[PDB]
Amino acid sequence: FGSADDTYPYLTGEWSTKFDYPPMPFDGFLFGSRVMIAKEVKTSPDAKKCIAACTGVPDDKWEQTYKKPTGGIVTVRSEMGEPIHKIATRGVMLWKEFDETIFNLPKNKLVPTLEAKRDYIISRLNAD
Amino acid sequence: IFFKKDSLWQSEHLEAVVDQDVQRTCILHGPVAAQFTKVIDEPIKSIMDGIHDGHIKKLLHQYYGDDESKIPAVEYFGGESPVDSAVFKATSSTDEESWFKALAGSEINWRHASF
Ligand SMILES: Cc1cc2nc3c(=O)[nH]c(=O)nc-3n(C[C@H](O)[C@H](O)[C@H](O)COP(=O)(O)O)c2cc1C
Repeated sequence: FGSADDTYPYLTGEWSTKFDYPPMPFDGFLFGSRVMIAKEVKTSPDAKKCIAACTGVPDDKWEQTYKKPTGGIVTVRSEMGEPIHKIATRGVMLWKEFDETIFNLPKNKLVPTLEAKRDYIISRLNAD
Repeated sequence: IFFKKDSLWQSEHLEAVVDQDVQRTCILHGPVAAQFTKVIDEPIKSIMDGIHDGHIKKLLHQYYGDDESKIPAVEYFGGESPVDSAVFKATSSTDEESWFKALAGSEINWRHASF
């Protein structure tokens, strides 16, 4: 959610109608992303600029975050392996690549794969 | 652990990132709410008010015939949990909840809140 407008049908209870269900009204709404640009969040200048310029995507196509960048946003896994929704910056996409290549591997294949990529790994750190 | 450790704080301090390159940085955001996020550096009071205010118009139109006179009113708003002259003598057995509702009054005012 981001505006009063898209949020309204969930207040009327009219949203649930698209699915042939009785009107199903809600009591309130929370806005997480929508506020990240506000004059008073500590989000850095260049970062607010980055956030805006992300084209969104309808609920129609959010599933694609799992694979490609989708509206400028990918999922990426934390150190613990739980999914995280991040802006698809260069660093984040490296993090995603390592997520798929290096961190992916069994703890047995770790140290060998690192050494065979040491030059590459060390380079991509320094760049992105 | 060296890679992913403590990696949320750069979004807010790019002066300490390699060369202030946001493109190196973890920023969190939703794919669907991203489309509604456009107006940079807009005061938070505005964003929130923008939503409430907009809900208020749509609501007025639909169920109030755009007449603000039709909106019922009350002294102060809130304090509701999701669930002319008299004398109350009190005993051991008097229900506390019932008792206060009496002294509270039905009209929402200073005496209602006082009890
Ligand atoms: C940058 C960022 C940091 C967040 N930190 C927390 C947190 O510390 N605890 C929590 O229960 N939810 C946290 N959330 C989840 C939001 O509070 C909320 O559930 C979600 O952002 C709403 O989705 P939306 O941004 O698409 O409106 C965070 C979301 C974002 C984008």
